Amino acid sequence: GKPAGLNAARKLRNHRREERWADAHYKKRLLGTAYKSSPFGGSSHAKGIVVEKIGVEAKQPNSAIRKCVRVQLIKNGKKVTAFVPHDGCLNFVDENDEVLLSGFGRKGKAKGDIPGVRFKVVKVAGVGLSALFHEKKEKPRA
Amino acid sequence: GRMHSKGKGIASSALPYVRSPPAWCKADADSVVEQILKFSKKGMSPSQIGVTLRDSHGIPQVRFITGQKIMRILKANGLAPELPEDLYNLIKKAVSVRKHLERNRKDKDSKFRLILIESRIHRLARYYRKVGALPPTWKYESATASALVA
Amino acid sequence: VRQSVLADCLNNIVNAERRGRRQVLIRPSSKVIVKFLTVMQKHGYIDEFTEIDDHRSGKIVIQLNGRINKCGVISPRFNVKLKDIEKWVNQLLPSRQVGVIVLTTSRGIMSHNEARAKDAGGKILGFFY
RNA sequence: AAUUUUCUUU
RNA sequence: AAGUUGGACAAACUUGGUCAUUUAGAGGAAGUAAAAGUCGUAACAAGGUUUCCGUAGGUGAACCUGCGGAAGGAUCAUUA
RNA sequence: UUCGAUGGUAGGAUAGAGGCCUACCAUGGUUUUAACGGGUAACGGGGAAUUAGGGUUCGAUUCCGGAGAGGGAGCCUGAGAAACGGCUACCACAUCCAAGGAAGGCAGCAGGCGCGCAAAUUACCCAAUCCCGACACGGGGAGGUAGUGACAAGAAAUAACAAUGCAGGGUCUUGUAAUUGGAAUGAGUACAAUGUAAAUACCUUAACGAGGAACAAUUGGAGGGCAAGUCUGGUGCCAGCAGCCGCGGUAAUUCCAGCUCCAAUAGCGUAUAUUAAAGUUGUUGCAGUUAAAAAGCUCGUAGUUGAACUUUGAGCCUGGUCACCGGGGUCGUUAACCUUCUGGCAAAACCAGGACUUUUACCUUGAAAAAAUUAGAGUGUUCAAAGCAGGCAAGUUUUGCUCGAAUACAUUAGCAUGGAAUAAUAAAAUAGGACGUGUGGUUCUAUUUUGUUGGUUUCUAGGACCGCCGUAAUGAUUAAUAGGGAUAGUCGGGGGCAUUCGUAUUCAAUUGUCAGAGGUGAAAUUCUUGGAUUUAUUGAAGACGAACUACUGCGAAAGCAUUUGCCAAGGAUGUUUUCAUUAAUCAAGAACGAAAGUUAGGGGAUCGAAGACGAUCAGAUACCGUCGUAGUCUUAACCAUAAACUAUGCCGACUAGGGAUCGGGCAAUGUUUCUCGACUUGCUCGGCACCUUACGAGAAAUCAAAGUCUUUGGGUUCCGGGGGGAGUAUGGUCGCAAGGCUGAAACUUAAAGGAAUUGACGGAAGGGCACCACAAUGGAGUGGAGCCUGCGGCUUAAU
Repeated sequence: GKPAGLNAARKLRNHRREERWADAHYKKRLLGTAYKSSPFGGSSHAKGIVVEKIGVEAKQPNSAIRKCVRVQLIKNGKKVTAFVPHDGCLNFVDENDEVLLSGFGRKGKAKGDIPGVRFKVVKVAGVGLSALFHEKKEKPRA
Repeated sequence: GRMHSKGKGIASSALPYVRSPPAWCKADADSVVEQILKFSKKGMSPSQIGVTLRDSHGIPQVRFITGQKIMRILKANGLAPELPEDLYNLIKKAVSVRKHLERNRKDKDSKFRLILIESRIHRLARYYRKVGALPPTWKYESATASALVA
Repeated sequence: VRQSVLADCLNNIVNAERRGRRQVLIRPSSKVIVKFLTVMQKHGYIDEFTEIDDHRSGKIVIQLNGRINKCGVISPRFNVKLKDIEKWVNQLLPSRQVGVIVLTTSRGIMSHNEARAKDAGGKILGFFY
């Protein structure tokens, strides 16, 4: 079973220290992967430039076009994939719009049927989504 | 729980409650002490001393009449072997196994048994050096084990 | 090999009590076992016990009367201060009124309540309720 | 002896 | 004072070995995901040669075979 | 450890110890209790968040300590600096240049650029706290105050009194008000007092200041989770919604428009980090037979854990909050503050005070201990976040009184007092011993005096060493249903060596007649009137020990099956034998380790990887037949894994009834066969297992352990944290090689998996039913011919 001696504190502490690496949560914190190879170095949001738009296909059992775009980060140089939440915004969003990218809400995991996408766009041209949609704000003449 | 085996035997001797000299006996204490000395000069181990005295002469337990263990009697009267009997028997068995192995090198079972005997000898030697029955630099070498026995 | 004799004694006693037998034979015996049993006796959970004095550790025959649920040991012997008695009671005892924790206090083997009265901690031996 | 295959749903 | 001779601390530069991190490259070999491809059918029934493991060989492929093991077998069973 | 790493001597330097430095002399110091190296997106602490407890995370930042002033290095001044709003040189930058040169450092207060998801005025003042100086008088971007915001905490605008009929209710009361109207209205507007260095603000000031755009509350959701629509319109697996399950293919309670409802509220959502849930890190408190997980097995040192036993109980005095409890002393069991120093009594001995643990761990208390912060006592910031004040006192106005600003948390670690239960080591073995106003001796010192320092003998008082004197009860815990060893009879398909025997297979020679022989579902390849096959005799080769052979034995496991002999060893049993804790489990390190695989030698009968053909099939590359190389055997070197299984680590205690079996022992005025054996019965120990049952356990299959676990703790190793990636890549290590050991990350995914149940299926089995099934030499037929008619296809205008 487990050691139960009064002088086995070192043995118990060492075994717990070795075994805690098997924990998925502890490993993801102690490896530093957020600052080592992750697209986001712990940042909640990051600015980027739109590269292109990709029509990803939904997985089973759904079937639709996800209306995604590809965005190149300006502070890291890593090319990632972005998801536009609403409908009819890919026409408004053109190349080089200075978009803002954030997480999806699954702690960096793909949400729903969208394959291989982990980020979502929040602002376009520095004005914010759902503002130009309701015709409250307008895209600057850039 | 055998130290080097899976056996769980409990065979042993159950000494009586009466820790007294026998009710019907004429051992006379000192006569038995000199008798043990005579047998020690004859050259038999203390286990053989007790076995012969119990089986033939009729004294159940020697310490009951003498007041001390037979090893204590031998040490007090000077006939104390340098090597303890149990360690001497273990080393003699190791020598016999080593001789068998050197004449027949293919006995892997004998090699395994020699490893067990070597471990038992070292553990017993460590205990005896710790308690003080042997010099602290006692050590155990297979080359001189034959001379140690003889 | 045998490590603690109190654990074997308490395991045998609780096994006999669960089985419903009115007697149990305990071997080996010791001073710690004796002090634990008299503490249980003065608290009323265990009836008379006869210590069979052999030229060995010795045996003991215990008369049971039910009314106990479980008697166990706490290994290793954790050091229990006065402030930790309440935490141990909440951790091990069924309630604040029913249950006894035995501590080998420097004054002697005693229940947790009278150890509190004497204002002296020690090392935890076991419990019974 | 010999017997391979049954698209994605309602 | 200007100036002179030695000593110690000693920034900094060229080179060589070592450590840590980061970063190109002609080319090569992998995994990872598919609304409705091509080849055949290995496994799930005795899956139609019972299955699996270790090892070795071979073949377009699932895979087949040799040797030794297991039933997680399709037998808890022939006392005559 | 060179070029100081560890220590000694001497010196130098420093304000000062010190390998800080130097010369010489020795090789030393740390480390599996993790030394050293590397990483840290690491200043440390008081502390903060979550809160059953235990814990986890954070802490640049209002307090303390350290470092820095772009990176180093040196130096003057000064008590105090290796100072940068002091200096000097190099390195990287910026600047005026007349081209000779000059000159700096905002990680200070403001402000600018850039990196950015991410964070403010180029403001006023020394009035309060304090600091500096020659000093009431000066200065202080320390500090106080204000401008800016969505957020850090505390309080609260968007209302409300009636007439009114309907739904009402039971003569008292709620609601829809295209209704009125007089009320209390505060946000603001102004002004006055107060506030303050000056102000702003707060408080406070009359007074102006709503009849509806009054001076319009938002944010999300309305399928489950989780609270609130199958309502009306638009699209139709498309747009899309959607934290997961999941909705959408013309009836969409889940897509977008309207209506209404639900939750919080001047706030709500989203993205990320973290905490609780997570009993999915599990010391408390996980799990390992089948879901992930017991090393193939054994030895073995660190590490962890370690049988019992050495003073227990009874009777008092006195004083303490409630028949009760804690605390101090005693006498006898058995001698009752051991021993020492000092003071007294004195025949050694006694009393009083101090020291008093051999030596700890442990528990209790005390001391000194930063504040804030946490808990928390008191107290009218209108309550509160607050703050540490404050109060008396309406009838005199009295130039007064009165209080508080606690306490704890803290104790890791150090110091001290008290206890000696729990866990340890020696108290003396060759007695190397309490031995002591004891019989004798020697070494030193003067703690005193012979007049003062100084030199010797030593009375005197003290420290230590040498042989003897029994003062007296002169000294060794039992030997654990622990262990080791010995002994006696046994037992074993345990190991090795030598030796013996058995048939079978193949082959070889010889003899007898002849036509097929092998093989297979069917065959087919192949060889056979040159004698195949068979029968008969003899011989050789290699392999293996059939039947006996079993819910039987042995070994640590892998494994071990012919006879005999030899050698070493082993378990159990018997034992009034021996030692006495010698013990259990293990990192690191080692032994053995099936089969297959490798290097050399021998041998190669049978089988047989690769392969060759011959059948089956559409394709057979395989399953089938024959032949057939490596291999299958063995020796000397290798490796080192299998479903190496009981998918179940080792040691120890307890737990229900019975019957078989192996080894040993005990008992029978038991049986039998020419002193023993065989058989029968009962008891017991140690194994292999079995049947029933479930006090008990599990998710169940099931389990005498997988039980004694939410009532969770006997001890100790190995191993797992959802599924793929992946036992892959890289690194290290061993191996001639094959390969063995150790062993990730990115990314992807909402499942993977285990047990069991009901259907369905099976080229699975067992019972049966059927001319929409077959058998029967079945009867009649159809399809083959021509036509009636129907269905596809063709054509047309519809066919």
